Amino acid sequence: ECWSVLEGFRVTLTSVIDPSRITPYLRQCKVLNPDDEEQVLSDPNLVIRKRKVGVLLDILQRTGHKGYVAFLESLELYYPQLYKKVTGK
Amino acid sequence: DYENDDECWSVLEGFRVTLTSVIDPSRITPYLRQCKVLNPDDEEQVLSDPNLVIRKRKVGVLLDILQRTGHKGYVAFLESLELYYPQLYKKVTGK
Ligand SMILES: [Zn+2]
Repeated sequence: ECWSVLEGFRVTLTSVIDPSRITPYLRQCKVLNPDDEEQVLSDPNLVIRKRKVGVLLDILQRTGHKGYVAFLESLELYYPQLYKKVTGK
Repeated sequence: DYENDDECWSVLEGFRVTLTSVIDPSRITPYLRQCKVLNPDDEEQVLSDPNLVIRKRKVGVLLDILQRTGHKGYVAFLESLELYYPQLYKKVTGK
């Protein structure tokens, strides 16, 4: 019954909260599993996702060769076909 | 060294549109943070949602997940507002 209470504030909550600000806390409370945090944080809108990856790349570039290597590592783990594409295998 | 500290990144520039189309950044920012090339601020910047319509959807999805955990999710959610959204915490608690 505690959640049915908050329903009246749903639009205010969904309007103010940036979820990535509180999912790390909620995950540590063990009320969000990794499949949960994925659905919340993923970007199915291509326009939005492109922007965010662009910002990520911009941040990594400022770290120089270190960020480049770490970025390639992440692709080999998580986006293997992309990794081969951009590294020419 | 056709990927030295100065030039490695310019090398990827030709693949930028494809990288930005395929990668879901939340799948790799945890890794990159563990590689120590992303600091917590950086990751908040990448993952944040400046578009209201998008942000609303995500919070709604988050609320539905949390509700499925019952009173434990309610208590955790409220604690997270108290810490990170104190004015919203006041609002929903009547204060
Ligand atoms: Zn309850």
